[PDB]
Amino acid sequence: EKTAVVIDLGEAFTKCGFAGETGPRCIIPSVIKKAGMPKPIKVVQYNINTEELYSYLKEFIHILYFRHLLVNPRDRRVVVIESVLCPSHFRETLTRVLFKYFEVPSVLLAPSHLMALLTLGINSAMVLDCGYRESLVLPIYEGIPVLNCWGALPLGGKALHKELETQLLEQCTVDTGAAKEQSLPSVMGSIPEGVLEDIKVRTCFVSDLTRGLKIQAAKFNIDGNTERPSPPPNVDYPLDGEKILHVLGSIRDSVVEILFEQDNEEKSVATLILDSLMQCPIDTRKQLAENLVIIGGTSMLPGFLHRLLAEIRYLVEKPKYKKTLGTKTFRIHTPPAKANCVAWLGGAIFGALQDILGSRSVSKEYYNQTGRIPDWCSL
Amino acid sequence: DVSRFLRLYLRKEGYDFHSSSEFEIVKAIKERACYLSINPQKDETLETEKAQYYLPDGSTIEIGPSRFRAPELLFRPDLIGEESEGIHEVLVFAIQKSDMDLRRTLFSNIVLSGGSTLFKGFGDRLLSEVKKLAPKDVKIRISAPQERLYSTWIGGSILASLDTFKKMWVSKKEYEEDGARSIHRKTF
Amino acid sequence: ASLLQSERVLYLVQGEKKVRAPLSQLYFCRYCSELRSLECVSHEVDSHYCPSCLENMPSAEAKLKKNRCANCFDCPGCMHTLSTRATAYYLACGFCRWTSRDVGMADKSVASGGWQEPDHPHTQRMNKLIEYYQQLAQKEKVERDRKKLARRRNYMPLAFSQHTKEIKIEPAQAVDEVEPLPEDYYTRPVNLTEVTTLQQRLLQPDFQPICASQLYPRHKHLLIKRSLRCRQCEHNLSKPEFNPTSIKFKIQLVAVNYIPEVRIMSIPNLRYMKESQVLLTLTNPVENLTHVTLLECEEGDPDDTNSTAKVSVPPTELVLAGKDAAAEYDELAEPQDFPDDPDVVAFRKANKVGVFIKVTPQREEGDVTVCFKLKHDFKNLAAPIRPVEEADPGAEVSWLTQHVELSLGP
Amino acid sequence: MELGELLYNKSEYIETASGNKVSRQSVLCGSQNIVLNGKTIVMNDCIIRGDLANVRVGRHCVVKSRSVIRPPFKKFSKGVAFFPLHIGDHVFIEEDCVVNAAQIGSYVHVGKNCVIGRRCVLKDCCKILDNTVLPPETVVPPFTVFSGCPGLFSGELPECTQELMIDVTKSYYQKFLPL
Ligand SMILES: Nc1ncnc2c1ncn2[C@@H]1O[C@H](COP(=O)(O)OP(=O)(O)O)[C@@H](O)[C@H]1O
Ligand SMILES: Nc1ncnc2c1ncn2[C@@H]1O[C@H](COP(=O)(O)OP(=O)(O)O)[C@@H](O)[C@H]1O
Ligand SMILES: [Zn+2]
Ligand SMILES: [Zn+2]
Ligand SMILES: [Zn+2]
Repeated sequence: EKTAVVIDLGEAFTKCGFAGETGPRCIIPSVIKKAGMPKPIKVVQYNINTEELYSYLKEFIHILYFRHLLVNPRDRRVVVIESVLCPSHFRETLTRVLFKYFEVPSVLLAPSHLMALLTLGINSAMVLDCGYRESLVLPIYEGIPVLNCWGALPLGGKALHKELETQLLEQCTVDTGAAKEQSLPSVMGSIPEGVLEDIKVRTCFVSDLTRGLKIQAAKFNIDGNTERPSPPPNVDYPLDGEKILHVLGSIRDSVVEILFEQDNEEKSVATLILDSLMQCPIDTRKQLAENLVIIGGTSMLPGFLHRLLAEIRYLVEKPKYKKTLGTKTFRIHTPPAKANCVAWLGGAIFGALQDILGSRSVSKEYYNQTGRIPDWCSL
Repeated sequence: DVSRFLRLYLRKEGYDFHSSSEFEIVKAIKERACYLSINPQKDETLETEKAQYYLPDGSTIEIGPSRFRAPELLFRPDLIGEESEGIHEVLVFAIQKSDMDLRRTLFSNIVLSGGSTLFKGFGDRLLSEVKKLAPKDVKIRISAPQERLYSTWIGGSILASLDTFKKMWVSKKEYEEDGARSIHRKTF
Repeated sequence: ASLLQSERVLYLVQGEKKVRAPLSQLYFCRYCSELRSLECVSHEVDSHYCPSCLENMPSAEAKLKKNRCANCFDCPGCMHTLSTRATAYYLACGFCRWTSRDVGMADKSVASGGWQEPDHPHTQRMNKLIEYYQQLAQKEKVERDRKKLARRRNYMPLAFSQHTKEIKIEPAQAVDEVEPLPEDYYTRPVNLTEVTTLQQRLLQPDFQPICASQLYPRHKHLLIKRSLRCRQCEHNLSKPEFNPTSIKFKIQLVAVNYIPEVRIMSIPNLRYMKESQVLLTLTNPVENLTHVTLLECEEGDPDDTNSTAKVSVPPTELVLAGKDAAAEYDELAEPQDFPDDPDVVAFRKANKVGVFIKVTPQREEGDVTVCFKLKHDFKNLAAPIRPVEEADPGAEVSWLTQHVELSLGP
Repeated sequence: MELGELLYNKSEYIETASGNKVSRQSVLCGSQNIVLNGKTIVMNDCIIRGDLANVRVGRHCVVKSRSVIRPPFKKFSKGVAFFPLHIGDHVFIEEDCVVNAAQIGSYVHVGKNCVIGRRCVLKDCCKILDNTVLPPETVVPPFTVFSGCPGLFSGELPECTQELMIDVTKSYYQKFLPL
């Protein structure tokens, strides 16, 4: 047998490499540069025609299997990591591309949350997945994902990128280099997603709960006269060479707060753990609480894990969660690989198990015969 | 719970309804378009029409297989992973728990009430699911009224009108003197 | 290819998936009679090589070395192949002036041998987890095998004989409080030079560092030498074992090297009417062809069609002479002079014939597109023949129709 | 334009000798060391300096206007000297292009206003796109396209370059005639 390849198709970035390795070999933006198109189209797009999606995935998988990885597709197996409740037609297409065009031996559709649990070694743990599109949580108890007690909110990368763009356009101060030393607002109508992502990573950080709670009430201005903490210094960011955008200190520590803002509904990234944990079985409560896992690149943002764990323990004392989750000890697990590449590492650890892989995985001979991929929906 | 599970399957079709306001239109989608198949396995293998539903904003959504495999979780709650008996089971178990002499008459007089019986082909499925669990060659009549949603109130409206109701209710002065039990003891 | 706009006039492929591609990109399948696209054909892996120091590495060595060259390095700041400079060696880039001294890597006495990448921090924990799950997976295999052979036997679990060292990993300890964000981040100027961008962060995925001083230079990525193999046909084309510093094909096969290539020599007016002159060069030494067909009526995907090209011309026998010929060396009677065709045929040079197509532009608003079918006598040589030993009359008789789609500038 | 190469009428003033045509406008300071064996074209306002050079060009070589081919200086501890470059057979240098390259391979299409760095080797059957910067001491493999300010692998070329490029350079030469 040969070392099975692991792919993990995401909206922002795709993880790729081989099984039984310390981390992924290639990690790249999930896009393709088609002739005529100035900006490259995104390879994973939900709610489009199958033929157009088929062509994009055919183009992308080709780049992964030749330019990034150097190996024959037909020779060795595949371990496709994809999140639970991934759209039906997308997963059906992705398999149909691998089985028909590339003619792979067998694909294994592992849920990202159960794979993240294997990397630690613990059999039972709560898993939060703060991705690009949606920040999803799914309790895993001793190998069994509990779909009953699922939770998701659109407070990921996309929702954060959009919030940054909005704030920058309000307090817009750019030095074009054409008598634009004076503050010039909205010279460009929209900012490209590639720039916004680079600003987010380098400039913006996650504030402490004490400082963050003041920032929330400050921008609200709820019958108070200038009750904001002192912001960090303003950082100057180059746009397309000559144009120098002066990023305000307030924007850096306020952009993140949309994730941890209550917004009346009581629906934050913090609340989603406690909302799910309260809905879980009464016996499983204390085991899941003690074993928390924080995957996804959105949680890589500096000082996110401290704010989350703090915001949890504050929301615990709130009267809604005070009865059930009152006297619970919330402890976070530190996975071996980085927060972005926890999902991938599980699939590699699973891919190394040649004996179990072949049995669980769906063979091409079965797919060609039936034409029915197994899912958590009815058969 | 059927509205909650439909939201999950709608995300599996690729339409998110994250907001608490957006949960209300999932309840509207359920109430508008969700039919209970007599055989669930045959309808899954059959290619769906993907019937379009129109949202408040004006946008269209193709529901497809989520339409029929959402309200199925009433009759089979183990599928999602909820430890319960099921709607067909609780009806039969309630009759079987009662004395042997009454079982035949209780099967012969079943009444559907509430809004979560108005699902298209609910009576058709329940009749079939009850028959296989119930004893052979027993007459099973599931007598649904036309006003199932408003049946519970109409009953109270009739009960209230009767002169016997005058005796049944607890007066304000009675509650002050008797104590807390007054409401509980007069209930039945 | 690019200078002349090959991405204009396209040839169609037959099969499940229909594709419009330039003849330059397409390949002709000789085993059968059907040209197929780079998309349609299946791809293989032959050889790996470094783009800087062109060294053909074997497949086994690549797996050990993780598809990388040991000697060559790529800079982390910008993506370019580094160069060894002395004073006793330091690694430096030409485009950006990033040095190995900047991040604080010590200079090596030996040139290539000294340089290395640090070991992965969670490599020991990795192997322990694999071996735990490997032992645990092996138990499930034995359980699944024992269960399966019991079902195959169909003895209803008949007890003939008596039924029925452990590896235990310790699960990772959960920290009570994770390390808070350092108070430096509050009230400190952020230099965008010091912190690293996402692109250069993600190129080092094993321990993607925020600071630049931590970010080490990764080994240069090895490139691939593609070999094409079809569904119906077996072989198609391939490359030598010394693809480094070589432009030779072990088996040369391409649509331009069999099917007669069409090119628009002259472009007329685009104002509702014109007469366009197109050339039809042959590639084969001796053959015959014809551009008679008008692509039928609503058949063979003529949806792109936005004009009515007549091309009402009978077959014209053209031949290629693989030799350095002079300007009008000799005038052949039967090939050239006999079919004079002054209205139809524009000019007839060596391996060249100009043809006037009567297009009908401005049927839509703009972007004029013409569909026409081209026929050719394909000397397939499918049957066993050594230097054309067999007559190959039935092969030559075979008329292959390629649905061409020419797109005028507009 | 649509596969077919277009007409370009040259003026009377041009040095036509043994097939090799060289525009009189274009200075080539150092005529001794530079050598043009084949039927080469050098367009007006182009530079081929003899700064200790040995500039050998192809059979059907083409250099469009405002374009420079200068040899690079090798920073050697023994002796600092200008390395003699060798332009390959059937080489097409595009307009306004800068070339400080040592050993340019045969059957290559160098793009418009693209700066090739010092001591840069190019292997045969490659293509550099327009507005691109190849840094000093870089190599580009066959059947490749290098682009961007970094100057890195963008993709692969068509398989038939060796056969195709011949038609391009020879057609341009044949089509390029006096008025
Ligand atoms: N190392 C990092 N540091 C900070 N932010 C990151 C990092 N890596 C990714 N991100 C951000 O977090 C997101 C993570 O998305 P990812 O989990 O890769 O995608 P998906 O959820 O589709 O699998 C990215 O879109 C990016 O904005
Ligand atoms: N026409 C309908 N079709 C399907 N489901 C319906 C329909 N009308 C109501 N429902 C469901 O039943 C619910 C109404 O329950 P209801 O009968 O009011 O309960 P109760 O008896 O406690 O008052 C709605 O919220 C909806 O989920
Ligand atoms: Zn074939
Ligand atoms: Zn190398
Ligand atoms: Zn660099």
